Amino acid sequence: LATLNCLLGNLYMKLDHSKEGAFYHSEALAINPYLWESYEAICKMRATVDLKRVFFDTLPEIMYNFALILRSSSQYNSFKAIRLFESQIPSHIKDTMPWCLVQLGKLHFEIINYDMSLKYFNRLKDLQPARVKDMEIFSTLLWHLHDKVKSSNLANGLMDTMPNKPETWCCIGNLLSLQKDHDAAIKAFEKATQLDPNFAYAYTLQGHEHSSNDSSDSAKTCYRKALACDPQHYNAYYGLGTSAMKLGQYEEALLYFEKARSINPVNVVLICCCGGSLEKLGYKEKALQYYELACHLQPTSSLSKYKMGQLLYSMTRYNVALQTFEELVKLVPDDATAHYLLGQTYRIVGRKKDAIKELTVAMNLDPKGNQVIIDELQKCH
Amino acid sequence: AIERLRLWRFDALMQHMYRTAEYIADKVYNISNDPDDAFWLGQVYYNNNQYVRAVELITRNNLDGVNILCRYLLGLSFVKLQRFDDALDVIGEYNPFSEDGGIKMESSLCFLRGKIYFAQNNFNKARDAFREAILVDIKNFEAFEMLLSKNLLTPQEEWDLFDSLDFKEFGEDKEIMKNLYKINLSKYINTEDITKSNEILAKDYKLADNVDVVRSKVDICYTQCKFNECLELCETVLENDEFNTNILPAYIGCLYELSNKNKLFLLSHRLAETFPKSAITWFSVATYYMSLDRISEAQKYYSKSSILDPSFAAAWLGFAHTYALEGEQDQALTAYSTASRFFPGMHLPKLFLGMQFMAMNSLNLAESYFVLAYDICPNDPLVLNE
Amino acid sequence: AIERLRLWRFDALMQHMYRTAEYIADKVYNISNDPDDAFWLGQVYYNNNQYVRAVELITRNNLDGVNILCRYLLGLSFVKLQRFDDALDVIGEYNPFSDGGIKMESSLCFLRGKIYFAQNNFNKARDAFREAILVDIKNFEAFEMLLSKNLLTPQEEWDLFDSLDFKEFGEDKEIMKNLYKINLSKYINTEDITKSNEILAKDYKLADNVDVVRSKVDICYTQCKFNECLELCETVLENDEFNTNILPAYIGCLYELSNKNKLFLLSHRLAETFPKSAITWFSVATYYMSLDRISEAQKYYSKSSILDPSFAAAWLGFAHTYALEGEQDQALTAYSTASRFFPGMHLPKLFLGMQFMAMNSLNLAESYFVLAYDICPNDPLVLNE
Amino acid sequence: QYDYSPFCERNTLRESRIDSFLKAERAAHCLVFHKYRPDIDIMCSMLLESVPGCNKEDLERLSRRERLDDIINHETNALKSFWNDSGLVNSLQSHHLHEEYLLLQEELKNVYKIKCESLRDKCRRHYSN
Amino acid sequence: RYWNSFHDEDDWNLFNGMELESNGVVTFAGQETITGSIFDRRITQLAYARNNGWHELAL
Amino acid sequence: DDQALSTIIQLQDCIQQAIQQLNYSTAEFLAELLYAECSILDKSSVYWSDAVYLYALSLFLNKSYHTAFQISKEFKEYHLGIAYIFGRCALQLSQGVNEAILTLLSIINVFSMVLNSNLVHIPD
Amino acid sequence: VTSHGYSKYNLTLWDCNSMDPIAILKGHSFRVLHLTLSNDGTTVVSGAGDETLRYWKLFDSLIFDAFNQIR
Amino acid sequence: EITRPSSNSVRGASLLTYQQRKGRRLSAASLLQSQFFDSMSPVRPDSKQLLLSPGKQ
Repeated sequence: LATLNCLLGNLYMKLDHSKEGAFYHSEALAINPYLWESYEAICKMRATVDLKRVFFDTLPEIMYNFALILRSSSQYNSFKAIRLFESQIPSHIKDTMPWCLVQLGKLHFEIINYDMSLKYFNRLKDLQPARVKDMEIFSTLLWHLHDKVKSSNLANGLMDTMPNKPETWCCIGNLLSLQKDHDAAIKAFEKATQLDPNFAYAYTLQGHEHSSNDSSDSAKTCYRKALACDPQHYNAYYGLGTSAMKLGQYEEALLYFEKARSINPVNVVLICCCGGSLEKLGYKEKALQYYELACHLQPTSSLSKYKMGQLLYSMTRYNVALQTFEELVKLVPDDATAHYLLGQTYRIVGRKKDAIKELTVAMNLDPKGNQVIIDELQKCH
Repeated sequence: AIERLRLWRFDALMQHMYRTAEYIADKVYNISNDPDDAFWLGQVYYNNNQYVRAVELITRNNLDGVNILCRYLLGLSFVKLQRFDDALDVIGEYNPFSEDGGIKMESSLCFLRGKIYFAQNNFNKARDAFREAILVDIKNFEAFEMLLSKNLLTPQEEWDLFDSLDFKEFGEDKEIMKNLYKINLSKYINTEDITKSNEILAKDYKLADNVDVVRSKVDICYTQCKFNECLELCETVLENDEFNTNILPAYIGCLYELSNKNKLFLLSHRLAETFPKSAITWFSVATYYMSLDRISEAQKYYSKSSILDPSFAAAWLGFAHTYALEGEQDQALTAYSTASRFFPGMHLPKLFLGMQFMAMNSLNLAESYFVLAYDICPNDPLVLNE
Repeated sequence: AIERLRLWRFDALMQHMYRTAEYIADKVYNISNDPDDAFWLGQVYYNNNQYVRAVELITRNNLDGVNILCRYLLGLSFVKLQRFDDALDVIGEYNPFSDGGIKMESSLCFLRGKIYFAQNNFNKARDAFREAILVDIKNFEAFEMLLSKNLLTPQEEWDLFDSLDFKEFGEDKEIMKNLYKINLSKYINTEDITKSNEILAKDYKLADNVDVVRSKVDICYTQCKFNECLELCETVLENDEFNTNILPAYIGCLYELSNKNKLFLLSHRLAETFPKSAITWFSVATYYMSLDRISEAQKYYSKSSILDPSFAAAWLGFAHTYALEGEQDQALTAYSTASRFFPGMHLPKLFLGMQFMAMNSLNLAESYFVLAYDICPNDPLVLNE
Repeated sequence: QYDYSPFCERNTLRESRIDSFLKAERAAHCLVFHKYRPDIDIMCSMLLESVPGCNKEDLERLSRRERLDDIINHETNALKSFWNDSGLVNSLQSHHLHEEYLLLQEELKNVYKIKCESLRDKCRRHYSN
Repeated sequence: RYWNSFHDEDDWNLFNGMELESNGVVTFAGQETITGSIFDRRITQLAYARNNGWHELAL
Repeated sequence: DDQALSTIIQLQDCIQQAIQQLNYSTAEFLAELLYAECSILDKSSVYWSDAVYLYALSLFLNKSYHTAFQISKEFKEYHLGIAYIFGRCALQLSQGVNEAILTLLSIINVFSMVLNSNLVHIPD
Repeated sequence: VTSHGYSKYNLTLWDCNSMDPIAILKGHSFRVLHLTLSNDGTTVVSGAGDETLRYWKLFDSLIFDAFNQIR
Repeated sequence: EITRPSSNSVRGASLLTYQQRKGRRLSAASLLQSQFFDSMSPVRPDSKQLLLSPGKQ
């Protein structure tokens, strides 16, 4: 009378609703704490239990630490789990454990830190060359790195070892999308989901490729299929919100962006998209709050600082706008439009000596729009 | 014993006996885990253009940070490999040591930090880095020369920096090293003092006709447009060293002003047959074309010289001149703006941009740029005339 | 007074501040006006990748006749400047002479040998390298360069190793002799190399040395113990992946194991690491020919052969691409030229005999299988053929 | 001094990233902890604590194995479930709640359909795919 | 052509279709495009790499 | 050390219990954890062999035949159950059958290292 | 491209940079008066009394960095 | 699209030559590489390069 509750949970997860299935998974954990599959099932949702009473009321402590790691990863708070990996889970388990390597690499990849995830679960790939499960994360990381040789290595190896696994065809499609082609990548994801349904990531990549192909309806259908396969997946929600933004209807765009942000609170892109939706709706006061949260949440992010400065200049908080633009330039000098706001703020404050240099930089960056920069120089003196 | 192997390795390395030197260095390292021997092995790897192997040698054992010299070698290998992020990582954003008969080790690290910042186009931080490097140890000269050559400081600020630093370390050689450093200082300010100093250095000591003293004389004449003496001195020095890159820009400018087409063609061919990679040769060919009224074609060769070597004022300024000389006035402004932004600290690009703003008959912006230029350079006939 | 400036110049060379190094060298040379200072300034110019300045400065006042080191530096500058006849004229074709450091006569003789090797008169190169190694044994290049290109049959290499004396080393000769013994050819007297390997491994903690590991890999390569190459050179390549000496054996033993993923990864990393080395393009050619795409292997072996003429692996792979392409008339001349360029190397002769089998002229192939078997009594290829 | 060993196995991190990670980490923890350093501290009846979209009352119902104003109460309540306790809904003006609500069941109804052939013709799909 | 004969193979290949724009943005032609800002040292090495280096999609 | 053996034994009973029911992912994670933990202990001790056999069996059960095949190929000689997993993987993939033959012939001939054990699916 | 009428009933191509015609298009029973350009600049239309529509074919940033972080 | 010209000599045809005194370079590995790619060519390598050169489209 422990696996029956797990079966109940699984059938509820699969058919209609997640709430009753998570309840029965919790009951199964009550009967026996060593049903890790139930913990993975509940962690697939954003659902948690009180681990202290589950695992207590050094093996139990190790299991409790691993449960906390998974709960934090599901809750998208990578910082605490990295710290526990630092303190608990000693090295001779941490490095050898393939699943710990999977989770650690996914955690580091969730943060903008990219090279370290590559190193960690590249060591994983070295340990288990035939591992296929959870390799779409390597595919996505390699796409983000804009690197082709290691993606080709991955694709060739997975094609040689498992011709038929969905992850393999997904990686092939990601490589095809990376190189130049989109329709071949779409065909790739279609075969990948044809061989194995319920794979929401394939549908998400289908929708992304369709959106990049300027086909709104197909991308929407792919995203809805992804949501049907998986109720909780922020990637497809973000894709739907971007599609709504491109269509101009800001209400369902804000709806989708907020729904995506709800399950992934720490992500500067989602925060910025929600803030832009609020600004389109006109809620200037509330839009700053998310942008203010985003800038403090992660510095060295061009979009968050740019939107912060744009909004402050819109309603004239010049004192903080000047410093946010100054730091924006410090963390990156190649922004063309940003230096324009730098110069506008400098002239409005009344420091012509910095304004002249800044507008000179802006003129250097934008040969085409130099005439408007020239006009601002005329207005400078 | 091991000392004999160490000295043999050193002698082989000095003698460009690369295989034997690396061989003995590797074995003296394997014999004893002394990080100085690892530094020597990394030196041998660096010398034969094998930077990645030295980097991986110094990183594999994490022996960097234990001793500073190997850290410097690793940082230098990284900046040679253009992986500036990791070089800044190993060296540090700022000075970590801020509170033998050789250059102090900490000064070299700060010089490398300044060079990395200069490569990253962070001129404001490169300036303070180079200033701190020259202030910490006066034995160093590379930071001083880089600052003077790349014009990261205004001439008044350069003179203030020179006066601020002392010469207590040299001791007996205090006056001669003061004069030697004073040779390289920027002009436009109290040049008579430099004349007196090089005159003292000429007859009192045996350095009467050396390369840098005559280079300073040529620079003085070129600034004062004494082109006859410019050509005379440049010839009597080039007759000795035909490919001295320190004087070639001034020599080429002198020949352009004198319109000695035939001598310029000789120099262009001689440098084309010998130094095709260096941007000096292509600058010479471009100015040969410029002397023949070939602005449209010389644009391409100025572009080539600029690409083959960044941070070269001559090439980009000549390119902007090719733009402004004949028609197409619209983007000469953009070219001069690029010159001003990418080459801060020189009054010449600002003055040129203001001059061009005058040429389009826009007045207030020209006045603003010219007051900026006068702020940068107080003593220059061109800016005050404009 | 000059000594402080000399120490400053030496430190400037040490820290790779070449502008300061040239500055101080020029100042000290102008002060002292002695040829050693000119040698230091010429070395600074050489390190600064400006050879013309160095050669001009040395030749200006005709210093080559004053010291023995300035002339050597001028000769080396001419060598890397792609001038050979005048370099040899300055140094002299023959021997003009027939404490730490090494004797300069040995370095001059080695440079003459390098000039001869560049001029393709190989017998004179053998003579020069033998004279250099017999005159001085500290010049390890006179040994390694001689043995690397297989300029001589291993038998006379062993005889010259026996002939040369390690006495002047004294206390360090006990390791220097074994260490030099390690690097000879491996086909003959194989057991002694193994005993020397254990001798180095014990009492000297040199089992971790890369050279001992490389010699072990070559031992395993010869007897065709290919799995042992893979394991050992994978153990050492993890510590250093760009040891140019070790890579050819790894490429060979990888190809024999017939795995394409590891070779693809290594070759693609090496292509972006050392674009101008022949080793990386040879690796690319091996990858393509492991993938049976012979047409591209043709070009990517031609590039490697052009980049390094003394890279017999490239020649043999080129002839292999010819043989596998389908036509054999040209591959005949391929193996002929490969045999002629590398006398004393049995493998090109064996491959030529195998092509002779392919074209059905056995009379000649008898003789080359005999000469190949003269040196390789136990290996699968000879006996099978 | 602030420990940064787990963030990058490389023993040395450039100082700009040290402040970049320290500033980012404290803000992320302060968001979760409050609706200081990471290395000093990492700490702080039905088993089921929480499920997405369920209020406390839904949990008690599980444990037991089970007009304008009124619609506005149903207006907000549905968005309480869908947005996982989002605080911006109280800042939204009333008439902006209507259109997002109309699109809510519309997109939900589309999911219900998604979540829910001759022999000659139906063979082609397998061959063509 | 006369003054262009003084090139190395790779250097000329780099400069075959090189065009330099006024603002400093440089476009490099591959016989892809290598549009980027000049005066940073990395871009030229990257053009060198994609010029003489080996790149293979490998299916 | 006093509690170190207890944790390994408890983990072994947990994997046997999980495999007894049709619960395989939990068995996968638990076998992975035991295999990772047993790394410190020397190859001579039985616990490493039992953990490797359990991990290989769990990998074979989860349709991931390639990983089980590699893991069993690593330590095929140590335990009989590892050889059994090697044979099953060889039949499923037709790779390295000859090594399977050279192992199984020796193990069968010798019977009529570690040969007998109390674990689940120990072949007769 | 310029229309023509009452003289030759043709069309004339033009290059304003170098002042040199390239090609001439004819074949209209009545004079050509109506012309226009396509979206891509390739297709051109002619209007003339000949009831013909002749179609020729003569021709053929870190904000996005933040977009491409989510995939 | 023009490829790189080798050398800059424009001597062209001439009845009499001054510089030419009969002399040959020693055979080196590049030469045997060159004579090899020539073995498969029924025409001169220079003519082959001219034909393989792409005409302007």
